Amino acid sequence: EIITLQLGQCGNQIGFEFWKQLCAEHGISPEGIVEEFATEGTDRKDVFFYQADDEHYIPRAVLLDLEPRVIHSILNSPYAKLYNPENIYLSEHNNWASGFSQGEKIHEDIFDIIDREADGSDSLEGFVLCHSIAGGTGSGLGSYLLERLNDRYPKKLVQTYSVFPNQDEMDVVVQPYNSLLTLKRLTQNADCVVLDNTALNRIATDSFSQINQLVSTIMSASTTTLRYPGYMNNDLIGLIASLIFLMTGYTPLTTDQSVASVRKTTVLDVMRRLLQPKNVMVSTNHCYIAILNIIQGEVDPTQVHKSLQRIRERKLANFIPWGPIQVALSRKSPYLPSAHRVSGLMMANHTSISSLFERTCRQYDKLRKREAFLEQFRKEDMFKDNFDEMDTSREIVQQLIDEY
Amino acid sequence: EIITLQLGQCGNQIGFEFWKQLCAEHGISPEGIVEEFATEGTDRKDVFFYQADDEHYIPRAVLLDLEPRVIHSILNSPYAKLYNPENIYLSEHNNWASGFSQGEKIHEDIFDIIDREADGSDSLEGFVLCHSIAGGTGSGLGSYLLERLNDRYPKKLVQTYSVFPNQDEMDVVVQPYNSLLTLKRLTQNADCVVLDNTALNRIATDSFSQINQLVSTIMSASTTTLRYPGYMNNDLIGLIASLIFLMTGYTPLTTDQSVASVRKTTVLDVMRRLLQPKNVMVSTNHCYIAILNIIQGEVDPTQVHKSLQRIRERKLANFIPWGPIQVALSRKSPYLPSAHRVSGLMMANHTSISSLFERTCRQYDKLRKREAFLEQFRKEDMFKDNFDEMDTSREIVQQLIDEY
Amino acid sequence: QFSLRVEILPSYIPVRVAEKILFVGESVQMFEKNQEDTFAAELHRLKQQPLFSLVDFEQVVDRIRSTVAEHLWKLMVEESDLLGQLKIIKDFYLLGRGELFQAFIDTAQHMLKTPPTAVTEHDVNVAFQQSAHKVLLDDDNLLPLLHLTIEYHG
Repeated sequence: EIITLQLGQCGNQIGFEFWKQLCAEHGISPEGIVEEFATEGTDRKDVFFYQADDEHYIPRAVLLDLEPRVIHSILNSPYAKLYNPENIYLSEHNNWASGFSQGEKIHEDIFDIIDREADGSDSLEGFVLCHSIAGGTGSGLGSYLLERLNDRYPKKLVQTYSVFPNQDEMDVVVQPYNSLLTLKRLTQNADCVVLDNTALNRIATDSFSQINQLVSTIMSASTTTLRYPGYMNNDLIGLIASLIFLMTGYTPLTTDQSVASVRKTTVLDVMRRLLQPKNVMVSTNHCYIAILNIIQGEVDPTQVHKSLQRIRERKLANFIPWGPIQVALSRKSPYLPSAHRVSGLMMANHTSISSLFERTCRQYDKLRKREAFLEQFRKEDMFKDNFDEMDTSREIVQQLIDEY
Repeated sequence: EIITLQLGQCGNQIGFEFWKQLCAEHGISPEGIVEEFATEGTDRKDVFFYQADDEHYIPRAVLLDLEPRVIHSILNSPYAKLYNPENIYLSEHNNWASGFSQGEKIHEDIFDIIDREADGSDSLEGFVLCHSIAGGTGSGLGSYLLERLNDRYPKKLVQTYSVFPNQDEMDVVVQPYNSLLTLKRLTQNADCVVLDNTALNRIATDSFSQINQLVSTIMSASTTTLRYPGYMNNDLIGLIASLIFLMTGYTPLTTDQSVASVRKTTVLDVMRRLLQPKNVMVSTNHCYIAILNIIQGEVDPTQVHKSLQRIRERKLANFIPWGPIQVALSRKSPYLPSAHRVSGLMMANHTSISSLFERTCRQYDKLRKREAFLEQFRKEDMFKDNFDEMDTSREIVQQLIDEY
Repeated sequence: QFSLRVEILPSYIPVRVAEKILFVGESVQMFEKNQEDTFAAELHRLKQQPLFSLVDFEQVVDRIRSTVAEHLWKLMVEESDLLGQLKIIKDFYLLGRGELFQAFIDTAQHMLKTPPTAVTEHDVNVAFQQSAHKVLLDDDNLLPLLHLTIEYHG
């Protein structure tokens, strides 16, 4: 089992479309009813859903937000009735310090909800977090929740889908501070999926609805095998151990109109495609640390071995000199059309990601020398006296970059 | 069997809606007739009702009041004909002393009615009292009746649903005196359910009709197993022995419009919910003395054992260091819809209740130093000479607080 | 009430079918269409076989067994309602209706702490009868069928 903590407008939407994808996959009706064709289903549902006496299924989700508008719109959707009104929380009434201050203020009810959800699962495995690191809501609230959660639950995993601000595009003027602080908290508490609007929209090209549909696709494909038990990799901890910051790529990212080119898609061509920098959805002979490829559809392990052999000989990849990939196979949901003969998802750890922080650090250093937009931060208690928090966070990020 | 003594406007209403709930549960028509579908009923009716030669059932209730208006309205309700006109009593023509003086004045007819009702039951078990402690009517009249009843019937139980005045809201200006005196009498004569408008309306939020509907729900759920015989806890004395001041909480306190969220409701989640201070309908490492949870609907004792084990390990509760809970199961009435898969009611004794009196004492001490609103009290005979009654009552309450 | 014999039972015949025979018959003697003649043809058929084949002896017994058992279950549940009767045993034997006993214990208490004599047997049957009426259980059925016993003088 698992819980999802989605914050800010970004996280709220991310959750909306993630649950849309899930209910599509598992044959769950918008109202929580189960379709007749899926009555005898074999798919495991406990992982993301828990059924109710009324036979309906409820997501293990909690909605958090500093503002009402987004969730109010969500509850006007056809999927509104599905969620649990008890879990959803809205502030009665764009800065990280303010977000953390509110988090300190509203500890009690949030952790009440989290405890209630936790006690309903026998074998909870970890946590899932969806949020954006730039905006005031996501950054600060995620920081506070991560801190108090790692404190509260020292034996549960914490996984996040953190969305990083666009850089080529000059959105949050105060983004460097929030990003740097959120990164501090991620290193200091997060167990383990980086995301950026820049490269994501780049691949989308070459509305937020479609972008986050792709993101939800990534999340669902990541959790597929856990959802669909097989032989190997039957747990999230198995995933994490096989890799341990990450980046992702998915081959069949094709529009509903781009099915006309039914290209004979082997496993070799897919696994190859997952390697190119173009497909890496995120934007010094930098090299890899780990690679995992989850493959959906018919697959012959002989083909997998041949592809691995050929790629190894062709040396299209580079590895650490000081240490000695993985190809897991799953089964598609029996419901969604198998427009793709075989499909592939890749999650990897690669040193080049360091550059991200070097940019943000460069951004942050490009402001701290002139004290820009610190007036609001001084208002909150945390930065009321000084900003030693900022210095510690910057040095922590520098240490991480040095370690990479 | 049992008798109900309801005083003051509060008690009169409380009784109205309590009997409404009872007749709804047992399939008793508003006029006292029995519905065709309930002809072969198995539910025990003697406990709260006695049938009549005309086949109608009459409650074992007595109406008392210093004023006519409330009961006159009651007798204009569709339920008017149900009650016994003989038992109902109305004064022909807001202070505790006046109430007790009248009680001394109208001893004869009240005890005539009580004796008549008592002699109609073979195995009367105790008494039930519903009243408010602030207003003049309820406080004084209940005091007098409790005194003369404990004197008259030294072998019957005396149970009360005492409503305490709101404190956050500044209603009876002379409330401290009436409350303190009623508490004196309760300690000195009452066998055994505290109630406050503040927290009750708080939970209602988060007219008197709905508040007292909830209160009647609490009373009926408390008396369920007695009404519906089973294996264990087949008597009120069994209830009292298993606990012995109290506070209460009920999980499925859901509006008629809030059934849309049909949440899969185990026994574990319910019994857990009954523990939180939020659900405790009333408003130094204070701890518990006793806990009882009555559960309605399908229940597996294995689930109960598992819930008890897990809660014990999670140590969500605190107990006295000097002494070594209880979970009883009942069956729902076969008539009212089972909108809840399993439901839970909790009655507990907890030391924190002491604070209540500390407030009222603080209130009373905040007046006795300046002799506020004593003019009316001096009028009555009881406080005609002095107010030693007040001093004794205050010291008794102080002794009780020290004992806690 | 019949029995079975082992000291005279054949050798090659297993006891399993012997038990099957003992039940299929007693279920008729106690019990006092087409399911009668057809089996007579089956038994007669075996008399023509020039070799006793146990593997076939059971295929005629078990069908006869399952038919009477199916016919007996039809009566033991549908016609003669067992559920109602079991519901009576759970209530009174296993203290299912405990609310009746707490009153009976409340009344018939002083008359049992004393050692038992020849008169206490009736001194309780009345108190138990006073009890069922005291819980407004009015049913002349199944009321006289319950008779408390007093193991006196041995």
